[PDB]
Amino acid sequence: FNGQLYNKIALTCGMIHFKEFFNSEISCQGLLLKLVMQCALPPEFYFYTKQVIEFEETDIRNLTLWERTDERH
DNA sequence: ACTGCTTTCGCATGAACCTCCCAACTACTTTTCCTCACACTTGTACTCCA
Repeated sequence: FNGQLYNKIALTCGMIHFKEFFNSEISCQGLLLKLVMQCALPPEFYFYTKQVIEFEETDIRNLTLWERTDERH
């Protein structure tokens, strides 16, 4: 609950370095094809979101998977 | 004097206790595991007042 699945991933990418050995590349195209069909919206929002993504993004691709072995906070 | 008062004795073989523990199911602890949002600063935003 409430990022307990997420904070362990943050503790997992940090303790064992999934970063800098593997590819921490979240294929966001394979994620939002679901979210179109979850609530049955027209497929323009698949690309309407994409340019909102590609406007506000450091390094256009690759929403970064995060690593944390730093502390428990 | 004499009673009561004893004392051995028996047709032959076959055979014919009790308290505490371990019960049964209740309840009220143990044995260390994981999972984090909380205190003061500080840096960065968009105001300020001289």
